[PDB]
Amino acid sequence: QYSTFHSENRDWTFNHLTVHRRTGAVYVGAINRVYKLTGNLTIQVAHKTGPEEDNKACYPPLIVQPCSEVLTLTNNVNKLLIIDYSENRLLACGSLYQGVCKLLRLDDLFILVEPSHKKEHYLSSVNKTGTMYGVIVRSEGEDGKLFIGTAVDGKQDYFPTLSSRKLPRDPESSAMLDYELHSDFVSSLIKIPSDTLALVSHFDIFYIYGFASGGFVYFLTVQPETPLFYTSRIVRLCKDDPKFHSYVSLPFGCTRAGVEYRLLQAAYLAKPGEALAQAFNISSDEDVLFAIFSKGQKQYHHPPDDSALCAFPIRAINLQIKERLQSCYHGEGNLELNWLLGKDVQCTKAPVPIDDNFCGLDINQPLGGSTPVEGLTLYTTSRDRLTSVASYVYNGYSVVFVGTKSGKLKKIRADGPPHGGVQYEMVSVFKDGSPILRDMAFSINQLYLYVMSERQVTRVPVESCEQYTTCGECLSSGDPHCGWCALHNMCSRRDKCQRAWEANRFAASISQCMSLEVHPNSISVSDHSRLLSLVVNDAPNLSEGIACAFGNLTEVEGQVSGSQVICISPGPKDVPVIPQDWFGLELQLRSKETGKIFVSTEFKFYNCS
Ligand SMILES: *[C@@H]1O[C@H](CO)[C@@H](O)[C@H](O)[C@H]1NC(C)=O
Ligand SMILES: *[C@@H]1O[C@H](CO)[C@@H](O)[C@H](O)[C@H]1NC(C)=O
Ligand SMILES: *[C@@H]1O[C@H](CO)[C@@H](O)[C@H](O)[C@H]1NC(C)=O
Ligand SMILES: *[C@@H]1O[C@H](CO)[C@@H](O)[C@H](O)[C@H]1NC(C)=O
Repeated sequence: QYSTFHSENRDWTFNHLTVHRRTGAVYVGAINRVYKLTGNLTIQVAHKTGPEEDNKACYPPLIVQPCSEVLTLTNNVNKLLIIDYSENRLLACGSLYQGVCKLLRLDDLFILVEPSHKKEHYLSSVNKTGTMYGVIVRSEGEDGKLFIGTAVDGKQDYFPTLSSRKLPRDPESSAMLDYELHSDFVSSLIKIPSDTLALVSHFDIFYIYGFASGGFVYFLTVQPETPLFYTSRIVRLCKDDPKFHSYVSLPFGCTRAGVEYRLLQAAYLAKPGEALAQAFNISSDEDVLFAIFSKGQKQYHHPPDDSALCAFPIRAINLQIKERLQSCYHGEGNLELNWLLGKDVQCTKAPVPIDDNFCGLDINQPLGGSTPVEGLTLYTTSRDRLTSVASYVYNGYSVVFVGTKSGKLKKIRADGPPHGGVQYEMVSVFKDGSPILRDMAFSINQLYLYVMSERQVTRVPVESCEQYTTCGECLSSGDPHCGWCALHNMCSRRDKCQRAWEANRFAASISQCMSLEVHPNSISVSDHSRLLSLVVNDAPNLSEGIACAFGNLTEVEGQVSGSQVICISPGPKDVPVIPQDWFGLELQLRSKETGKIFVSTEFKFYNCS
């Protein structure tokens, strides 16, 4: 019974989702709509973005200059949704009018500005989802910039495939969304060459994901392989490089057991957790890129189910790039980036020191490479295709959530070789079997993960430990969230277990589970009302009081001293009725501190007659 929000319309489908880290406001980008919802997915405001009359042939767009073309009522696909944290704004870009963007207030989604007066304010007319990504970069003191990667719809001269645009703090800035750098010969953008479009029909580059880490930004792309096959790549730029000389692009993927997964589907940047940090030999607070790959390099449009979850430490990505740079600056081989260069170009040997933070020169760039960056494969399936990924760290454990094509959400505990991570739970989110989309986001305290299909957004609890009804089940579940709350007789998070910090109140390994011993273990029916001496192993304080329940029969107050409890057998009018020569029962202790029955052990009655 998860909180959920449905699309208002079978055709106004959901595209993107983001959650404000501080307010917990949920923003959903959808066709013709941007929604602001509460934590439990109740609408507080909905901004309408379409439909509107339009035509892709109107360039510049209708909103800028008159157009003679026949117009058609057109749906506005949300292509970009990013929170501009320092400025309390939401960036929302659609497919209408050659892809202008809006800046919206976070509180009421009211429009701040909609840049439309320059040609670079038109991001792209592509109206398919999952082909564009952006990353905002702004340090304290800096005005701000926005890196955008996008498919260009074969309009290579209208729209850069990747570029940097100004994103000033002042919404009214006369420079809003201009190119960071524009010169006759040098600008802060990459254009797809006509040559490449000529070589490959409907060639385009799809931007699956993007993130900032350290001094760089990273974009993850899929595109047709220039002489079908696709290549998934990591693209890196220095954060401060208006000339784009730092451009480096390397293929990536992963393998396991003769199977190659080289077709990128989804990705998410997070911390490693202790196991992965060890495996990668990095520090706990260093970044790791988690990714979903489909089998092979073919069939981009119709992937098989065979897919994998893979992890790439940012450190290894940077290292392999630095070494590529050093090899190239030593004069070895060529730049190897045919799609962008249009020919083989030799690496230039030059007396230039390359450090971790090398930001390029006008030689040896843009830089490519044929050797893939290999990730650590964590999990594979051949059954239900993996479609999404999010991850965080709980108590030093990496918990990776992976959505599927049939609306399942897998919960995977990560560790390195041998053969980790491990799926400890799978949950059905969408009963109609709809694919889970790429965008997932956590609530403010990582209590929930918000997950979306085309027609639904659902708030999914990160854990449901209480589904485990014994200490044994609880602590053998594999779920890093779950421990056994001793006195409340329940499986929960440490933080959900009152006085968990007190001795033996919270069990974190199957070993700490309480056991009960009775002395003696059995009595004769003719021996009613006898004093039994009980011992509770691994007990917390019981001095608050203990009652003794002999099954459904009686319940008496017990005598407490440390972890020992004295209780009196039931009287003659309560001694059970033997079938057999013996009648079994369950002697249970009740905590007066909590009111809950929390342990029991078998107790026997007999009749030697
Ligand atoms: C969700 O939040 C709203 C606040 O507007 C509240 O009225 C509603 O009861 C909540 N829904 C739940 C948790 O059932
Ligand atoms: C999206 O744009 C394409 C242009 O190639 C068009 O053919 C298609 O009908 C559009 N789909 C909509 C209206 O969402
Ligand atoms: C792991 O890192 C440490 C320093 O951080 C280094 O000494 C060691 O060589 C590395 N482990 C390997 C590669 O065996
Ligand atoms: C014991 O009592 C329980 C409910 O307290 C009842 O369901 C059960 O039938 C009883 N067992 C007997 C009478 O043996």
